[PDB]
Amino acid sequence: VLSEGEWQLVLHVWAKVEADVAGHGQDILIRLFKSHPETLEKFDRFKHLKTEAEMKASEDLKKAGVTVLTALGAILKKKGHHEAELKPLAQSHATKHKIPIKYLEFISEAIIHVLHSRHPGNFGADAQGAMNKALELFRKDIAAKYKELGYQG
Repeated sequence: VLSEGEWQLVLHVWAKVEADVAGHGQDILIRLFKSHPETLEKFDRFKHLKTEAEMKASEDLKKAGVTVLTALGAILKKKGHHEAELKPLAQSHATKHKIPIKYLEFISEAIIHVLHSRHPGNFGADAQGAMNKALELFRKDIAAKYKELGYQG
């Protein structure tokens, strides 16, 4: 369970993300697909992308990044009261997309890496700890839903 102070560290960095969600999404997805290339195999619309330059040039990838970060942002703004938002996401990621918890860990890593790089003003140690706790909560709750849905994750 996060504190309000922890939530405020999360939401204060998120506010900067929201200056340019699309740009942050490109950096985060490039980081994920570079660090864990296997994750790209899950995407029929993206698995062909060969290089960072191709990724940066993909209007579809840019749109996807906006989608992902906006969904995550809506979850974070619930400050842990995100049962409603997690239902459809868990169901789709468990049943249609088949996304293991390990891969959710990988994108969490990618998010933290990019925020640390772009936002040293709002992403010191305490803020990073807060964001790691928020993302751990997200993954813990998703994994519990996966189990309910019949997916081991």
